[PDB]
Amino acid sequence: MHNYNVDRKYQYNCRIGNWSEEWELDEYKMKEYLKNKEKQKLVSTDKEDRLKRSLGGVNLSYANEGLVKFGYTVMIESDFMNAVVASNIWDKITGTEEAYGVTVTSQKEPIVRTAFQLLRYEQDQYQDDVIHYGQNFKIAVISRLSEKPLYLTSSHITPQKCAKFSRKQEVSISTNEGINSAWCFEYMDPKLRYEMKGQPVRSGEPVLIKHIPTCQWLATDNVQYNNEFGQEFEVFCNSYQCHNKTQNLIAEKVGRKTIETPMRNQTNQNTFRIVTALYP
Amino acid sequence: MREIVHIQGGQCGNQIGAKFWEVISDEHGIDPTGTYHGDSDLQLERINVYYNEATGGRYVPRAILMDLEPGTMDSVRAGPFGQLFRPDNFVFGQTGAGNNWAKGHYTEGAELIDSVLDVVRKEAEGCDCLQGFQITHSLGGGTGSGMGTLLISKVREEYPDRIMETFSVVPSPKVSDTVVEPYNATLSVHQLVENADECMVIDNEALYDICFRTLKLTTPTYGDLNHLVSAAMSGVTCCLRFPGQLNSDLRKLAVNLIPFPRLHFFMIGFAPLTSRGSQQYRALTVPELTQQMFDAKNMMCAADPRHGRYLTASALFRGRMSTKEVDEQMLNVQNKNSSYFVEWIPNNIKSSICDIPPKGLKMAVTFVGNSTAIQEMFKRVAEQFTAMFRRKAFLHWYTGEGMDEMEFTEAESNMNDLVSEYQQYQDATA
Amino acid sequence: SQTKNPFLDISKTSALLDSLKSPELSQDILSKLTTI
Amino acid sequence: DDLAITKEEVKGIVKTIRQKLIQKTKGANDEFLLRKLFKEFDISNSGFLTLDEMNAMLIKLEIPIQKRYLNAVFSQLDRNHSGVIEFEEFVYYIVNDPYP
Amino acid sequence: MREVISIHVGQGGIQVGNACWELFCLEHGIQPDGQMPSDGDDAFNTFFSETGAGKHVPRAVFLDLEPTVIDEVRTGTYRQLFHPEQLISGKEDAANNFARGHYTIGKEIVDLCLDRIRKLADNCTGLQGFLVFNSVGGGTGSGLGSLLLERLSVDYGKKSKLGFTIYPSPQVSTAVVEPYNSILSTHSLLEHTDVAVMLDNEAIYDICRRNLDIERPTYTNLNRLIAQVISSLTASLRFDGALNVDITEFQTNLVPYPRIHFMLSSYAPIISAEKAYHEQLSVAEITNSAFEPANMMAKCDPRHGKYMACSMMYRGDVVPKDVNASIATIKTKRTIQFVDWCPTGFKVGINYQPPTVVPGGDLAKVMRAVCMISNSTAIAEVFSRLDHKFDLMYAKRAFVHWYVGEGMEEGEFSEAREDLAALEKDYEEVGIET
Amino acid sequence: TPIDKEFNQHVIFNTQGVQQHILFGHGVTDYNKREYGTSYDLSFNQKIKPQTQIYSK
Ligand SMILES: Nc1nc2c(ncn2[C@@H]2O[C@H](COP(=O)(O)OP(=O)(O)OP(=O)(O)O)[C@@H](O)[C@H]2O)c(=O)[nH]1
Ligand SMILES: Nc1nc2c(ncn2[C@@H]2O[C@H](COP(=O)(O)OP(=O)(O)O)[C@@H](O)[C@H]2O)c(=O)[nH]1
Ligand SMILES: [Mg+2]
Repeated sequence: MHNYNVDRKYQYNCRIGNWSEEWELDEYKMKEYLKNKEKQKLVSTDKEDRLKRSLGGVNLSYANEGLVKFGYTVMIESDFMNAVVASNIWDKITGTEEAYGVTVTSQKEPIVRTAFQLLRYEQDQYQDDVIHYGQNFKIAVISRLSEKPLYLTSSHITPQKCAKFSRKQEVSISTNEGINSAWCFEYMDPKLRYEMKGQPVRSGEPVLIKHIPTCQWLATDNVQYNNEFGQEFEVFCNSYQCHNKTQNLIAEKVGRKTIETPMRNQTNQNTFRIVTALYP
Repeated sequence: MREIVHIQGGQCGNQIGAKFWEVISDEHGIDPTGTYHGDSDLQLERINVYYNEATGGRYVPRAILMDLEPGTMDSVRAGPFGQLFRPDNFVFGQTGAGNNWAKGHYTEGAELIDSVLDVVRKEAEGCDCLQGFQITHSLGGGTGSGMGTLLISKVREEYPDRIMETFSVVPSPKVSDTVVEPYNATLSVHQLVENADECMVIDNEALYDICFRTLKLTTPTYGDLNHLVSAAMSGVTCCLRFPGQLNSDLRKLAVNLIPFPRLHFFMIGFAPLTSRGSQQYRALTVPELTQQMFDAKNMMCAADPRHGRYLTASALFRGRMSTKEVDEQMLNVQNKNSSYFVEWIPNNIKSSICDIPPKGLKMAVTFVGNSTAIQEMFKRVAEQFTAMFRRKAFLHWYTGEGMDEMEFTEAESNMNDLVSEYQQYQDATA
Repeated sequence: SQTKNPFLDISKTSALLDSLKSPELSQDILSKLTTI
Repeated sequence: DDLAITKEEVKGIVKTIRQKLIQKTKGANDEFLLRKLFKEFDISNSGFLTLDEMNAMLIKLEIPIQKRYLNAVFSQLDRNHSGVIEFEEFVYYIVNDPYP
Repeated sequence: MREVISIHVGQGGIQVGNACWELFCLEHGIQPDGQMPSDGDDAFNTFFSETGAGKHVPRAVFLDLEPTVIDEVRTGTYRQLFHPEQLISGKEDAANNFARGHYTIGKEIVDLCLDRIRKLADNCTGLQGFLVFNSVGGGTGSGLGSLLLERLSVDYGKKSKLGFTIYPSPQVSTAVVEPYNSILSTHSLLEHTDVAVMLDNEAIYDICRRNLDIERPTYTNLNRLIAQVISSLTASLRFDGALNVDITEFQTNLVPYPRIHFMLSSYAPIISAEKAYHEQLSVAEITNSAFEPANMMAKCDPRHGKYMACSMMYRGDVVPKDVNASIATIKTKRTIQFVDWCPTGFKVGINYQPPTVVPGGDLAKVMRAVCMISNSTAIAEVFSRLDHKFDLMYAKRAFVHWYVGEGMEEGEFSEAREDLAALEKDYEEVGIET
Repeated sequence: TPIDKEFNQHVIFNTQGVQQHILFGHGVTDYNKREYGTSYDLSFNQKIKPQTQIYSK
């Protein structure tokens, strides 16, 4: 004659009514939680693992005489954006190929995911190991982040292919092995842009980046971005050239000047500075 | 290969759909990322029935969402397995239905249905040989009944060749939720009897009542009510997706579930529904199955299944089993119900054999039947309609959007005749 | 109701006619010609 | 040595087998055909192929590749040379490749 | 030098043919893969065909508008057994509608079936006949089987036809529209076939029950029993024996008048291996078992009327002398009586070959067996049972329109009932004395 | 309210969240066991005894 659903209800601890009926349903979760625990599929076991490896120990290699050379695991900082370039392997970009998004992070504590490799891109006349301006080179990811070698790459403008937030040409961390890997440094001072060709590059000096297949500068702007690793800004390639025009047409015919030496100022937001480790 | 389509709209219509796909994926084995991770061999030979094929990265569920306001849609996207639906099929208006049928079918729907008609036809022509249409909508809802039915109305004109089912949720008098439930539903029922091929209704009151009685769950949530149906509705097409001994398609149901042309209203119940009480204490055997399947409190309708006579009933048996019981079980049940089974049309029960079992169960029974009691719901709504119409209550804002009382007069006569026509056969004797 | 009677009326017209034919279709394959 | 594989022959053979699959089912499919066949036989499920399945896998869908010619394609496909291949990448070259 | 092309229409027919195919292949040593292992012999030509390469392609055609039936066969182990295109696969099923399977969607597919049958008959020159199984209470089987029944008679003409139909179960049935599709199929199939056979499911049910004590039998065992019968009729066709009977000798020994071409057959003994140890299984004793009602393979009691014809086929280690002696025993019993005008109706043949038991089967290994096919007026009630049902639910014009909308003529229903009464009496007038 | 996010995952799955746990409202000791079997898939090829079929266990 026992009645159920008797208005106000207690917790299942008391056996006032319907206690056993709710208990088993309450008890079942762990049992179901047990089997889902039997196979590695819990999210909590998923979220943390990403931080561990990504936050795995990283040691930036030393710099001798400020002469950064291919092989020394170096960081890439944004001088104006006061952040270090960070990579992600989990999140997947909307790309049929296997390329992965990138994020610039304010934290400067050294982590593997923020380390790359500068391996010689192409055999050249410069067999001596000191990197020379305009000598082709490629961004290489640390072997610890991903099993397959990963290369940062960018493609051209496209109404279909465009930056998610910046709306400019996106920078892609993919496994392609074509033209899309090359890069070449260029001195910050606009006037010196010409007579720096072939000159040594010194660690600690500001560095700009431009794409040889497309000739666009890789820089960062004050735009928010969302991912698991907290909050972060975006990375993309573009030319923030000083909007002021220069009458280059009359320069040629009159011949006072040549196209090679640039007459258009390049603002700071493109400023990057290579930095080595604090100690050897 | 003779696939059906899905067009879900309205606050009620979309909510039901959200559960069904999840149920379909689980049975058919497709993860949230849209990639297939099934086990059995036979589950990769028919995914076309309820899933398309696209670039190697996923299978696109052929879905369309229709509704007059954005809020209701915004929830479905954030729900689990919300990455499945392609954005292109996303259509949504900025005005809101407001539970006004006229606003849902005459003024606003006209300049939004053009695109939805555009998308549906595009999806419609994609198939090789379309098998039918199955629209989930709520007659008592402002956005659904008006906007939802019109989509149905156009479909009938343009494709008189395919068949159509209807899972509609009607309001029952005991549980009242919208003050305009009587009217807006009434205008709705008019356009289905002349246009709909198969109609099986679902009542909110039962779905609650089955839970606390059979399941006996203290505080079930919407997921439970929605979750049950999604599996149940997919039980209709079981023979239509995988191999089976006695293949049976809906059209077979249509021919074998409709006594007279205007008698295509259905109510359903599912078995075996077992509460967490004695799962391991009970044996699921055919004798237990047939016993529960005729339970008056297991069906998804509020009408009493013992106040009339059974015309036609069919269940697509699930799992491997021997025919003898099935023939013996019904024949055992059928003769023992001499008072509740019509006679001039003998052998009023069908059976089917599709071997594939739903996950976690060995015996599964899905039930459909045309029962004379259904009109009992019609009396309650209609009786409400006459009382609330005589004083022109709320009518003036069902007339101020461009429709006059004439059709109201036309419709109300429709139900009374429809109820009467379905009662005369109750006393019909050869 | 208007369409109820007309549909029921014609069938009964035929239905009664239909039952008429079945006794009328009775030919017993040379009933007495077996012995004749 | 009798001779060495020539690139053009590499272009034809890759082309020759390539066009062979287009003769199967519908245009919308023919990538599931390469994916679905793989799924049937892979105990590891990681995605690492070998030579035998490749000679076999070619066997199922009428791909009579010659042994010395067999070896020519595999290397060209992989710059790893580690005796393994990515199925997604391997599928990618067969169909998802704008340039010869 | 005799070959027979087998016909199977509808999913049920496909299942029965599938079930009989394993036994047929086994009884000839052909492996499932299409190559007989190295070892009257090798003369499989009776049921199969040889290119000379080793294969053995059956001379059967599978038709269906419902892909589920033949999707499995193309997915099974025997996937190499059957000719690839020889199984025409339809798109949309007839959905149990006789008109749809006969008037709307059957036409565009019928030509394909005719072409294949025409192609197959070219190889054979002494084709004994055609074998057809169809569901009278089943839509796709009725119409598709029915239409072919009309064409063959005009495609070839005098060529005989042997129909093995499965009428609806007398008391417990699945479909409800069966009374329509049965009468129409009975109306049409009547005048385009040479003889018929009774195949109600309940009879096989109880035969399996009281014999195999199988409280849970399925359709596979029913098809197994059916095939065993199918092996029976042709046994003399591909096995040496002093007494042999061919298909052409059927209208002469089982037709008193041309219209009456409906026969009921029975097979026995059906005994589990667990019960044969205490059984002698003598040829004479099995003779009795084949004549009493419970062993009949159809839900009929022969005691309700006389006997008009009865054909007995024997195969095993039997002796002719016992056959007359045991048969002489039957004539003594007064419980079985023939008609006044049928003095001789016994047709007995002897085949040395024993039945072959497929692995995993139910029937035990025995030495003697017999197949009973008798022509008796006892078929009077079966049509009447359908006759009452057909009228009850039509007089209110229930389900009427679903047929009409597909082009089926309204008056066509009137004639269908017209024939059923005519056929019932024809058996009636042949039951009175001179 | 500190409302640690870890509890939310743990609280929702134990404290009558408004959802259902993977079609367990239709459940029936350990049950995933996605079962599937047809007549010709097993019977005619595997030569499984006709009585062997069914046999719940
Ligand atoms: N005894 C027995 N009967 C079967 C079997 N398979 C099918 N049937 C018959 O099939 C009937 C059910 O309808 P179906 O035969 O499937 O319908 P159909 O003959 O295919 O006709 P369509 O509706 O056009 O597909 C039952 O009444 C059975 O008599 C079987 O394996 N054994
Ligand atoms: N059982 C059940 N009923 C619902 C659900 N959502 C809405 N309803 C019913 O729908 C009615 C109101 O529908 P309405 O809001 O007008 O639908 P809309 O027109 O699409 O916005 C209420 O009476 C509810 O009973 C649900 O998730 N489950
Ligand atoms: Mg069929």
